[PDB]
Amino acid sequence: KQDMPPVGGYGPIDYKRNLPRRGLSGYSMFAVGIGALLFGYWSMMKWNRERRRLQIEDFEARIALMP
Amino acid sequence: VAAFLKNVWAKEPVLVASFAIAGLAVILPTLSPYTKYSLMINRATPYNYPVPLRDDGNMPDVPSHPQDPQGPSLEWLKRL
Repeated sequence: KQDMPPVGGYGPIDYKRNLPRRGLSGYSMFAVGIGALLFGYWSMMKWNRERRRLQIEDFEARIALMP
Repeated sequence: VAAFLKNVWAKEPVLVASFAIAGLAVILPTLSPYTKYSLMINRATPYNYPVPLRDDGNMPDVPSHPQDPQGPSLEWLKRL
């Protein structure tokens, strides 16, 4: 008279299938990308242009000597 | 033809991204006035040495003192 099945206490667990979490898609991407990339080239032309100014100063000390 | 730019971008968006960067690259140097400053910066970077000239009649400009108001306008870069 000592046998298994309980009178109660059950679930069940699902048979389902779901993890579609979105996700920042669909014109949200391709907009943060271009907005990041244009910040890069804007951070250029303030350094590459400025280094060309110091470049001419480096040639300047050459030319003020050599006679 | 207006569907062809949307019914090949559902099949192969690989070369479409190439032509989009191939285009809008040849077009822009004919557009912005930032170019020809790219040739203006690149012209007044002295590599060699400035040899002087001689007075003979003229005397056009630019006497023996360099810091006089004598030469052309390349001093807009320090203000830039």
